[PDB]
Amino acid sequence: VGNAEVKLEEENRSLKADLQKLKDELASTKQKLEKAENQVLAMRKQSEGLTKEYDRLLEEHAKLSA
Amino acid sequence: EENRSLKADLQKLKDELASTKQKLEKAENQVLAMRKQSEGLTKEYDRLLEEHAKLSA
Amino acid sequence: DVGNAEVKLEEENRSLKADLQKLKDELASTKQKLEKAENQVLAMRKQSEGLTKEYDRLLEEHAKL
Amino acid sequence: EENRSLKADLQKLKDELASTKQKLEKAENQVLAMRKQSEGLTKEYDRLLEEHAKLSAA
Amino acid sequence: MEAVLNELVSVEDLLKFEKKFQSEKAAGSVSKSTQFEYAWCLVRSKYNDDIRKGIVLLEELLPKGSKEEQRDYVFYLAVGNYRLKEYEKALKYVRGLLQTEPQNNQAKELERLIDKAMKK
Amino acid sequence: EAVLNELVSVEDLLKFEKKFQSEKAAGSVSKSTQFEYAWCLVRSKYNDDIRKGIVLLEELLPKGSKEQRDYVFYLAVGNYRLKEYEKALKYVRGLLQTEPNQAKELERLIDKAMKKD
Amino acid sequence: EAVLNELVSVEDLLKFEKKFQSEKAAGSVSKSTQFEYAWCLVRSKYNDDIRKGIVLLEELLPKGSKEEQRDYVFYLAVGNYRLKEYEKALKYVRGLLQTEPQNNQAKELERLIDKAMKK
Repeated sequence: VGNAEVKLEEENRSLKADLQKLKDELASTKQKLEKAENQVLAMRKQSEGLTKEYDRLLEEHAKLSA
Repeated sequence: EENRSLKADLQKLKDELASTKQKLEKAENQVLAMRKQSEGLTKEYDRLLEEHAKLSA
Repeated sequence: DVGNAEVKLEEENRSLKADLQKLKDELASTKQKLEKAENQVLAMRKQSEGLTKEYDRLLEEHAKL
Repeated sequence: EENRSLKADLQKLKDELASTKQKLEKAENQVLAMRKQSEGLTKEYDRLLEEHAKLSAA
Repeated sequence: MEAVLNELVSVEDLLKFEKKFQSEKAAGSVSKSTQFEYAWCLVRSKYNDDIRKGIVLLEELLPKGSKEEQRDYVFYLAVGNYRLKEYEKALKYVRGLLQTEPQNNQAKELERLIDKAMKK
Repeated sequence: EAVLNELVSVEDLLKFEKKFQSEKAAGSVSKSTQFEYAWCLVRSKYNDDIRKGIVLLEELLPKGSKEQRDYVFYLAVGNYRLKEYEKALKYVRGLLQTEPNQAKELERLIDKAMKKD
Repeated sequence: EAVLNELVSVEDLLKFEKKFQSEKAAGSVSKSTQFEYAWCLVRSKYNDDIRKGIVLLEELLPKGSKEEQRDYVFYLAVGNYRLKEYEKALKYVRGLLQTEPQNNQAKELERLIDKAMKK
């Protein structure tokens, strides 16, 4: 009987530790995903900037070809 | 039995983790496509650079 | 009372026999009419095939004039 | 009870009779369209007859 | 003269396309493209009976045509009727075709020719 | 060159008709595209083309952004080319009242063509 | 007749330049207005005008749709033909004729360019 309670508390503390580890890994993965979204946002911004760059470059190439 | 509710919660967690893995891999494929596009823009820009250098000489 | 009840039983019984016979007769008539309608429709498609050539010849003569 | 069998077979008979009523309605629709085309044929033929008779009256 | 080359090529076209048309008619149905080829050679021929046969073939192919196909048939019907100096039927076909295609310049020039010929 | 003018006129007429129909199939037709079509039409040498152009210009006339001056100018041009000199003079007079400095030579032409007959 | 042609050419240039500047001052210029302006510039008799029109057409090329880029290339060929820039005219007209092999208008345009090049 006492052996059974000892084993119970062993599996019990192990379960507590594994739950903590899952929570920590979840937090880390979530932070990484959100910073990736920020990265993608900055990249779309610079994509629009690239549109403006292409406008000016094409206008200059055309004024020089003429 | 609290253990049974625990195991149901865990099975749901496994399903949701499978789904998040698939969505991650798909986001990766989309970023890889965007990288192919960025490389295409790079090569075309190099060609246009050669053209501009020709027009400057 | 038995007597009245068996009499009513046979009354409903012969009435049902008559209604079934009438249903069968009306079914036969409707099917025969549908079948000869199909016959008409077949003849009519044949005359449509003839009408195609009729129009062809009409066009050829109108052009010859 | 084989009377209940008669009742069930009659329910099926009513279903199939409704189907047959819709059958005759739809077939009548198709025949009506065929009629319209035949009448168009007749009117166009009459116009062509007028044109032919005008050409003949030359 | 270019007219000599045109006449010789017309005779060759007429022969070979009639052969194809007749070969297809003898053995089953004649295809739509072959009948159109024959009628198209016919309406450009110098014999008026040839133009009449081409008009007949085009009018026969008209009902079982597709979308663009009936527009082409109507264009060539207008051409054939113009060449036979049947200016009204030419005008009917060209006006229908221009109603379904308002800026087909070729059919506009064709209607211009028909109208220029109609004034007498 | 007359050939260059004819070829660019045919291309404009064709492609703007195609754009008009493509935009008409999918909802309302844009005002700028319809104006381009009507204006190419009134510049055409076919009278039916000018009639279509006048119709489109008149249908652009009501809900315009004051460009109603251009629409009225091109309507005057189209009516003149069809020898409908009155409406040419009426539209040219309206436009001239809205602008104290074009269409004056158009008025000159309308008046000289009315005097010629 | 010719007087009418000249007057509408002048009205087109003036008022389309006015609308071009009106839309240029306040934000983006519409593609239809810029195309109208270049359409007029390439028809002017001043070579500087045709140069400016070619510039606007090249600016409009990436913004156009499948059929709009074809029209832009057609007018680029026209403008370069008129400036006696036969190389660029031929290049644009042949580019266009590859996607429409029997556009008879661009065939007559290429033929004009070729006859002027051989002369």
